Amino acid sequence: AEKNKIPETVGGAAFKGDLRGTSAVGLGDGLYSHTSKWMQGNGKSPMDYINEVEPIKVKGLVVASHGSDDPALGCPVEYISLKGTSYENPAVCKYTGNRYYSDCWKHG
Amino acid sequence: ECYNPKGSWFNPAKRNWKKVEIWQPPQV
Amino acid sequence: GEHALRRYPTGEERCISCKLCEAICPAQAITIEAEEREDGSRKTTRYDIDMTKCIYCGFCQEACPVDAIVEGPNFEFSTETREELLYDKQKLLENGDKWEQEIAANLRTESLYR
Amino acid sequence: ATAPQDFSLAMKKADEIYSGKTVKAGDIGFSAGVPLETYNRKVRIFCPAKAASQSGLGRTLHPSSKAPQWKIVFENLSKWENPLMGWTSTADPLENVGRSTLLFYTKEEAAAFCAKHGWEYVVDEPNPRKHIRQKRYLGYGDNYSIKRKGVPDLAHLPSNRS
Amino acid sequence: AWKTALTTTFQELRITLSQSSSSSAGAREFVLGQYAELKAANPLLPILVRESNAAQASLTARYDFGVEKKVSIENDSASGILSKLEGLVKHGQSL
Amino acid sequence: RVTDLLIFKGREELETYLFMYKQRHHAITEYIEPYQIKKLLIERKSSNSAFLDSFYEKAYPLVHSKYA
Amino acid sequence: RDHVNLQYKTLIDITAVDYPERSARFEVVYHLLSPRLNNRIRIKVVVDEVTSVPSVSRIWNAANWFERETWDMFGVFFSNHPDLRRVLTDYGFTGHPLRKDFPLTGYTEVRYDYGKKRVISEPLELTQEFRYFDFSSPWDTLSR
Amino acid sequence: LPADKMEVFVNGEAVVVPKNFTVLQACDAAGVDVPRFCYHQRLSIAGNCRMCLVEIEKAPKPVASCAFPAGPGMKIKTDTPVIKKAREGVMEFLLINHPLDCPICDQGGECDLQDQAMIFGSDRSRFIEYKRAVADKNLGPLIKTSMNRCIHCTRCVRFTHEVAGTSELGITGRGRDSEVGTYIEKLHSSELSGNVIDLCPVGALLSKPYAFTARSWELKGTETIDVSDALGSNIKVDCRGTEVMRITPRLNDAINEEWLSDKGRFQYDGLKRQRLNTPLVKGAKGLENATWSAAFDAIRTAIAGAKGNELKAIAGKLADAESMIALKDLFNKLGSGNLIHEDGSATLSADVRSSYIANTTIASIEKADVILLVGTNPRFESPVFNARLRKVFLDGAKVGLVGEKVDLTYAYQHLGADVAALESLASGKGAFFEALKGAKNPVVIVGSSVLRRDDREAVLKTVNDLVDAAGVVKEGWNGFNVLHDNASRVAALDIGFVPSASARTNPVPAKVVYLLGSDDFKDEEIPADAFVIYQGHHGDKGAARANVVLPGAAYTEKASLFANTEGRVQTTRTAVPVLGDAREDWKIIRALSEVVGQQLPYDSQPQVRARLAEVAPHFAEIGKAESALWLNGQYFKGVKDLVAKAARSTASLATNISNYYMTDAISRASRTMAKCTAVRQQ
Amino acid sequence: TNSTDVFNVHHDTPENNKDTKFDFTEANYKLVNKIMSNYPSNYKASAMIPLLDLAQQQNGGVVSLAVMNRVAQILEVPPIKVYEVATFFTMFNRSKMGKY
Ligand code: SF4
Ligand code: SF4
Ligand code: SF4
Ligand code: SF4
Ligand code: FES
Ligand SMILES: [Zn+2]
Repeated sequence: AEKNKIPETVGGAAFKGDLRGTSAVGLGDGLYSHTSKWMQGNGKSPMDYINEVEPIKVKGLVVASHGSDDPALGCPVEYISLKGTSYENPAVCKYTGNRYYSDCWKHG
Repeated sequence: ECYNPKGSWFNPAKRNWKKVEIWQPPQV
Repeated sequence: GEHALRRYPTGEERCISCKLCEAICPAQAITIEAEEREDGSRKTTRYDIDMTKCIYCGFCQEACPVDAIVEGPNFEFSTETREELLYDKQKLLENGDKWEQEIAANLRTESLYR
Repeated sequence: ATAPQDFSLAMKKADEIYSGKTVKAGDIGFSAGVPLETYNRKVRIFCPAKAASQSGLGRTLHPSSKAPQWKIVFENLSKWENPLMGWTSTADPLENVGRSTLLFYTKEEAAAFCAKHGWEYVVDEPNPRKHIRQKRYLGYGDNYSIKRKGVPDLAHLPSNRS
Repeated sequence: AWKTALTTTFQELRITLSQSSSSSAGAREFVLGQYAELKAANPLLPILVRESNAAQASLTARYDFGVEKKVSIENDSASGILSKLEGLVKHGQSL
Repeated sequence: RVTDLLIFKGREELETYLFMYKQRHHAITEYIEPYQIKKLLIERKSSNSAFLDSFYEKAYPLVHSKYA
Repeated sequence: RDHVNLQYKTLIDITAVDYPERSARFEVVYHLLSPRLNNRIRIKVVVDEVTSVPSVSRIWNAANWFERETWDMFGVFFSNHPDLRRVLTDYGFTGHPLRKDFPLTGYTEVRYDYGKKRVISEPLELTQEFRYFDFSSPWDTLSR
Repeated sequence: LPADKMEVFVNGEAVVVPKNFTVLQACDAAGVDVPRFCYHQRLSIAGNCRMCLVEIEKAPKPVASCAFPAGPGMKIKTDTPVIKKAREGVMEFLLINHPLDCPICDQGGECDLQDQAMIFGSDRSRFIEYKRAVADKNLGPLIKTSMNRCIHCTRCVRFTHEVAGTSELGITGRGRDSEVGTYIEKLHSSELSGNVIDLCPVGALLSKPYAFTARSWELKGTETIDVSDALGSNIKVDCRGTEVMRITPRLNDAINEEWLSDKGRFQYDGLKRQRLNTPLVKGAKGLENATWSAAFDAIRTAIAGAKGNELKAIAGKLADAESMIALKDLFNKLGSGNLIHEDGSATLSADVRSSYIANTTIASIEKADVILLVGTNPRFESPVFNARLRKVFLDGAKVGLVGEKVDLTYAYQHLGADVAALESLASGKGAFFEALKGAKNPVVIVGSSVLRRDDREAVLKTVNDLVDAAGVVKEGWNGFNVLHDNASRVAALDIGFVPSASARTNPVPAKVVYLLGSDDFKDEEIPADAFVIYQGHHGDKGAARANVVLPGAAYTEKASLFANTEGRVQTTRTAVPVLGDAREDWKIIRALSEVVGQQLPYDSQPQVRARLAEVAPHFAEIGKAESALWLNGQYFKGVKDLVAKAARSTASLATNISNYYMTDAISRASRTMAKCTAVRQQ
Repeated sequence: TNSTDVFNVHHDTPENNKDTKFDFTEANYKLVNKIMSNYPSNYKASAMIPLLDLAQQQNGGVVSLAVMNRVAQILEVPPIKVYEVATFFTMFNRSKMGKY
């Protein structure tokens, strides 16, 4: 099945039905998942870690994301739009993978 | 004898790092 | 000392596949290839370092913008075969997990200077 | 196009003062001492075209550019993957020398170098680049010209209507 | 007469000529005057007229089994072209 | 002039052996062994032309072959 | 060396630079010191592959090895040199490595063979090829 | 200063330029390079970024070079300190709200913004406030959006309006919170959609298939041509190791200005899938691995049985000139003239070059006054050609279509939908006929559909009648054009890869069929008891029906010759090495010729090129289009009886391209094209 | 303290979405014709703002997606132009509006 499926993105930091940018690594071996290509075990993947973390509520229409708590010990400062975000469909920090959502746009 | 590359003979699922999928002929 | 890929406290790898560390490597010891992950993140499908070609300059630790790659404090990593000295993403991540607290303390001390 | 007016001045002046003695084609290749099978390889003398991502004209043959832009490149040969680590393996000694270091100001210079060493070469001229805007949008004024929909019809005027 | 027999004889006929040249003037006259009649006599025969600025005028006939005979047609009048084509047909008969 | 350079380089090659810069194994490896191998070589006269043999061997003829 | 006002008693080094774009490819560079003048001077002789440069060993004894190295690396012949021999490269090396047309990795490789109990030279094979990263910008202006 | 030329002073140096240039054009002519972000040669002038500011002695304040007309005696200063300070200030304003996304941006090594920041900007910032934030929206399967990185140039909007003509993108908003994109959730529908990615300077629009896979410095670029269609678009294939990573266009004003169609841009994905690597010989267990010698032995045993016209060759869309001349020589030596092209226009005459090529060059169509399109949908057949037809429509050319109603980007007059309408138009009863006659530069474009019609002879005779009546072919202007949908068709016609007189006169059931990359053959072409040899690089319908499969290189892996619809001969380069036990196709055919006992004279690629030059002299002139003598009338006088023999069919002039994204084996293998097709079909 | 419209992109809502149908009433259509008469026939897009104001007044104060699509169809222009103009100006309200 996976041999003839179109590579797709789940949509956490992307959209539900988009193409996934893919290189040809693992195509001969027969591996078609991102984590399978570099991890050969059966342990929990870092993607499994990041999904387990829950979205965090913030006030405002923009949140400053430094990745870590200290600005100089993490990702570059990033400003994420909170417009059109809810718990089910949160905004994502591209560097860290943290998820955010706000109710301010609904005048709350 | 714990860590070896994924292309090693010891590796359970040995990897030939081919970047092209090859056509499989139809049966019979 | 010995190289180690690092993870965020959540368990997500810090690497974002900018590939600057591979461009700055004087010895060409780093080979990186990446992809879009299913969630949508920019993550590496391959990150291998040749420790028989590394010169331990630390330029890769200087170039990384997210502190993903660090040279850990371990100098007892001799091996009996050369194949074990060709590290890969899983091995580097395991080394980062093993030495996480010491590396974090060293980075907290070093942040003051730079 | 005017002049660099820097070290390149003395570079060009050293070029024009001095000259090289003529030798028969291919004789220098024997003096080089490299394997003679190197000269069996074929040569392409070309100038890279502009990358579509960027709009800078430095890499192109433009009066702005003052750097050597004509490369000698050899044909691509077999490449495979390392069975252990999937690295790209090669047996071509001349893989990157031509792209990296063989840069020439003029096509005749590269042709002379190839004929001096005995390499057979094919020169490819770049597709000419002419910075000519089309007649529809020749200038900023043409954006708001009557060409868009014609001269305004005045049959809607109340005097013409009545 | 002999114009009917090109199909039986030739598998293909090639007319190479220069687009604008003094040497190929006769070939151009030949192609713009007799090509229609030769095609009318031999409908299914491929008569290929191929031209380039630096091209050298020639008349090539391919016989069965890939045997090709090339005849130079440079600086020859249109009538001479026809005679040379007749000689090509006779040579094909000889095979 | 190129002839002069070639002669000077050949004189250098001779002087290396004469002055013991190169060793016995160098002389064995680079001159004597290939000549003896060539004498001891038995080959079947290939009915295939030169093109066919290289076509069967490899896609790019310019790449060398080892241990032929 | 011997002019009263200009006393360049020292030859710092002798060097060549390969310019393949030029007909006269090689520029042999001489670096001198005057202790009296506390000054440095640079002398350049532009030649090609076939022409030779007279040796200056009689003026400065230090030149001998520098000219031998220039002959080894670039292939510039020095006339009337007492004994012009290669210095740096391996015995039997015929190519001149610092020429811009010489491959960075070379043409041959060295390995020990078990069958023939000798260390032997073979044509080059690379497990991982040298990766040239083209960093040039179109917008740069300093490149001449 | 002859007439139109004027004189301008740039930095105190005299430059002679035409009067219609602007300040930026003269600065480029002077060798000075001005920083630009929104100005594009082939797009409407905008003037919004304000990075091109120079100094004119007459003007008090700096002016935008891109939109300022140059004047006689104007002095232009591009290095005054005020201009340097203005450049630095504009650069600061561009960077204050830009996201710090350089490591995660796929424009990292190829960004205009970074390079001009380094060259024409300060090394430090004074901004401490909150930056602007935008929410990205889907524009389709091929375009990824990071609108936060968007500097508000209007290149994407100007392209979508003037060139693409779908008019989907606009600047919605006012002030700093102004945003670019479709206001509704819409997906970019043009087949020229990929070009906005290249047009975007700051990576806000990026290629979704080529996402996070490589950096610019890692890639080796080889300049080759695109075989996706018969335009022969000039492209640059970027490769890392043995993998093609991305394909981007090159500048060639003759053919593709700088635009590439989406199919050509994103079909490299199908070069990694369903590939043939080894020779396969059929057995009771099916197609199985075999060596080159064993496959050649099987082909020899098969050919021994067949004789004469029982040997049949079908060439594919992607076959090159050298392989086709090789196969032609081999089969003529064996004694066969049954050489056909898969399209279905097998019997099209190759006699006169003017009959099957675009006699008006692609560049010269710019000067057309009236254009007639017969039975062609130029959008699907060649999107870049449709872009040029849009450009000429913008100038004011009047366009008429004699085929089915299709959604061409521009507006056109629908003359008719069936052959009878073209017959009436040729006879002279039409207002559009009086427009074609009146026009000084009339162009008639006939599509490949007319070539693939069972009644092609009389339709072509009617088209020639229209040519003669309206005088589209005259001295100094030949207005007859035929647009082709396949790369190998013009080359096959040029070399003479046409059925012989015997093959057409007496059809013979083929006993051995040779497929030269033909995966689109009609099923009746192979008698279903024939011995099929498939030579190609993907496994498809052709390979499935093969007793012997011979692996061959692709257009990215071989140095091969292709002829355009205009007949311009262009050549490919070997971007990546051949895969597995595959070989160059002409070498395969020559080796097979030696095996079967009919050895071919040539033994090297230059000898093959010399053979092509002998068969057709223009093949020696690589890169140059050769004019065709107008011999079309004499041909139709020759085929008088045949055109009368041709009957009438109950078919209407329409394109044969059902789906644009999949038309060849490479596209069918491509996953990206499949996603595009699924998006369109929902 | 943001105003009525916080979005510069279309926010799907049960009231405002693609299926919603808007058309001018016959008297409003006569007003449309009178509005258009003021501008030349070939340059018909000049009436975009008066028509959008008229549709806003008819539709109770909200410029919906159906309103924009209807105006674009009547003016024979790509809808993106009407989207841009409806988004640029302040008086155009693209969210539900009260009585006052
Ligand atoms: S320490 Fe230096 S040599 Fe080693 S991997 Fe890092 S950059 Fe490369
Ligand atoms: S380790 Fe750091 S520098 Fe290297 S690719 Fe990952 S993020 Fe970039
Ligand atoms: S567009 Fe350029 S400057 Fe902006 S984030 Fe991307 S690479 Fe960096
Ligand atoms: S997306 Fe790119 S091309 Fe379009 S306006 Fe933004 S920066 Fe310009
Ligand atoms: S390039 Fe002229 S203002 Fe942008
Ligand atoms: Zn963050």
